[PDB]
Amino acid sequence: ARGMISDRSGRPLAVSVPVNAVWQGGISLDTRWKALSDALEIPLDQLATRINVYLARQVNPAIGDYIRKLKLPGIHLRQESRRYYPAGQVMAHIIGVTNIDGQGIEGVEKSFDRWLTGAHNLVLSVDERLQALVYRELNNAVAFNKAESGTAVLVDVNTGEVLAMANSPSYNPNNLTGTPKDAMRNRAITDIFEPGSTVKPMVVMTALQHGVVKENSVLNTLPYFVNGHQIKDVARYAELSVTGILQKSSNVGVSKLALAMPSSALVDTYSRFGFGKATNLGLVGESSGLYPKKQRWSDIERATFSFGYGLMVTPLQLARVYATIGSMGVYRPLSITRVDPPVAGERIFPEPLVRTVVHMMESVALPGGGGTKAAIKGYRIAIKTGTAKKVGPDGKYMDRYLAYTAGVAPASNPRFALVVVINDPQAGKGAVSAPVFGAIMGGVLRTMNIEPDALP
Repeated sequence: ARGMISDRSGRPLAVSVPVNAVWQGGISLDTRWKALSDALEIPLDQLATRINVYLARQVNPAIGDYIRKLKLPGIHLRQESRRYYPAGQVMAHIIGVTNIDGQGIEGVEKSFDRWLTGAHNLVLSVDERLQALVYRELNNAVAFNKAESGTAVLVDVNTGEVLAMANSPSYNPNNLTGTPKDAMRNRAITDIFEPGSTVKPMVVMTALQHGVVKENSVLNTLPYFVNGHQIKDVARYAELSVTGILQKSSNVGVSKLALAMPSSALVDTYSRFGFGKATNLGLVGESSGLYPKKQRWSDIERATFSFGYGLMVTPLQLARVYATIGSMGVYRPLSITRVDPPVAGERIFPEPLVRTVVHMMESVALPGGGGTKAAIKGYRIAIKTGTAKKVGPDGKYMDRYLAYTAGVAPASNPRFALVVVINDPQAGKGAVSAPVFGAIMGGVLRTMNIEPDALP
C-alpha cells in the first residue's frame, strides 16, 4: 500500500487504486481463448506465440474478475497498484508519476519514494485551489500568445512554502500514452535563463547600503561609454531618481550605481538573495543555475552584471529571490511539504533598507512604468518585468524570446512572491507576461480574502 499524497488542506492529489495482473501447455482451442483475446486485446497468434510468463499488466479488475471466472489452464491473477491523480494535468509536474512496479520516477512520487513505500501519507505545501487558478491563467496565456511554453511559481514570503508550481504544456499522469520525454521535464526547476532586469531591485539595495546613493538621489541618465560599449536605454531620459531607475528599467541608471561600487558589491548581494544556490527540493533535474567564479572584473563586465547577465536562474530560484524581497530581507529555505509556522529565517539585508526599495518597485506597476498591465484593482503590487533570449537545461540552451514578470504582493504588507515566464510568444497586434502576473496574483489575493490596500 503506497502512501496517499495530499495538498495543504488535505485534498487528495495521488491515491493507490487497485488493478490486476494476468499470467498440458497446448491451447485447447475452446471458446474461452477467443473471449480472452477479445478481453486483453491480444490476438490468438500473439497470445499463443508469446507464451510458447506475463501476458497483461496494469489490467482493470472488472476484466480481471471476468478472466478468473473462465478458469483457464493455470491462469494466475496478481494484485497491482495503478496511481490515480485527481488533479492530473493541473499538478502533473509537482506530483509526477510512478512506474509499473509502483516505484517513484518523477515529481514528489520519486522525491518521497522512500517515505511513501517504507508507508504513510504526504501533505504538500501546494493548495490545489490556487494551483488550479495559477495553471488555468498560465495555460490560457501560453495559448493566447501562441507561445511555445509557460511557467508560474507561487511562494509564501513568510513560510517559504511553494503554494503553486504550474507548467504549460503539462501531461496526463493518469494516461502516459502519446506524450514525449521532453514534456515530462519540470521546466520550473530545470530550464534556466539570464535573470535580466529582475536583478535591478538588488542593485538599488546594494547602492543604498554602500552609501553611493540616497532614496531621493537623482542621477545623470544620458547615454555614455564603458570599454568602447554604449550603455543606453531605448526610452531616453536626461535625469532619473533611484525610483525612476527601477520604474523605467534604466540600464544607464543601474550601470552608474554599479560602477560607483566595488565589483564584489553585487556578487555578494546576488549570492545573499540565493542566486546560483541549490533550491534543495528532492525533485529530479533541479538546477542550481550558473554563477561567476571569476577573479578579474572589467568595467563593462561590472555593468552587464547590473543588467542581469553573466548568471542564470530557475523560475523557482527567482521566486525565492522575490520571496526574500517580500519578507524584507529574510532568506528562508523553500519547502514542497506543509510546515507549521513560524519558519526560521536568516536576515541577509536590513529591514528598513529593503522596505523602501519595495515602495520604489510599486512605480513599475503604476503609470509611466513598464508593468502597468500587471496592475491589480484595489491592491498595491511590487513587480519587475524582464527579458532573456536563450533558455534551457545547463548545456542545452535554445534561443527563444523569454518574457517574464517577478513580483510580490500586496505591497503594503507582502504575503506572496510570484514568478510568471512566457516562452517565445509568436504574437503580433515583458508586456506579454505583465497581464498573466496580474490575473494570477489578483486571483490568489482575492481567493485568500486579503484586503485591498489601494489609496483612499
